[PDB]
Amino acid sequence: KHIQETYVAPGGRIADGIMAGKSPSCWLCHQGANIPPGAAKPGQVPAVLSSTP
Amino acid sequence: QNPIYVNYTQEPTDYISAESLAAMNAYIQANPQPQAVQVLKGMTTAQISAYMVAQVSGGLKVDCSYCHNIANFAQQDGYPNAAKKVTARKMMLMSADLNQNYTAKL
Ligand code: HEC
Ligand code: HEC
Repeated sequence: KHIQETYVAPGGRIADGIMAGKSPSCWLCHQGANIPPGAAKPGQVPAVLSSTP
Repeated sequence: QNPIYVNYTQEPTDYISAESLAAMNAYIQANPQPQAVQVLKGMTTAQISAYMVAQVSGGLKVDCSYCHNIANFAQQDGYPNAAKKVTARKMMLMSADLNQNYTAKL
């Protein structure tokens, strides 16, 4: 819901978002699995873009 | 059994040309530290290049010239692919936020 409200159509208007008005779904990340296949293992993403800071 | 992803791989990097790799190596040799970075901090040029080979341009499966200018990796505008670079920076910030205050609660 946060992804939809902030990056798809921020303020209610699609033109300001960074996506082409494409709302997310559970399937977009989870491609049929309980852990997304494209998820990075811990310690592999640049520290500035991780959960630790 | 990729050491980065759970069930994904980028290894057959046929989408990256040889000139792109040569330019990457030359830029690494000529610049030990990054020249214009606003999001990726505390990393050398070699680490940034490794990230931009493995996860960026390996998660989209595109070439280094999709967002950059091969002659100068630090250039910001003047070529017809700058909007892609701007969107990519915004998508880096979004990912940081997303896994910083939503997957840190699990
Ligand atoms: C990409 C932004 C995702 C979206 C869209 C959805 N999920 Fe997800 N999910 C994502 C990650 C990176 C992880 C693992 C994080 C961790 O620290 O483990 C998950 C995990 C889950 C789980 C837990 C699975 C388990 O075995 O415990 C569940 C139950 C889950 N996610 C549910 C879920 C639902 C219902 C979604 C649609 C509303 C959904 N996720 C979307 C990444 C992403
Ligand atoms: C769009 C998805 C890109 C692809 C394809 C490649 N790169 Fe990239 N690069 C991108 C952005 C948005 C940035 C700026 C990061 C920031 O914090 O502002 C960069 C930056 C670099 C740098 C740093 C150079 C400098 O800042 O002076 C390097 C060395 C770099 N990128 C290398 C690189 C290589 C070798 C690529 C092909 C494998 C490549 N990038 C592709 C976005 C994108």
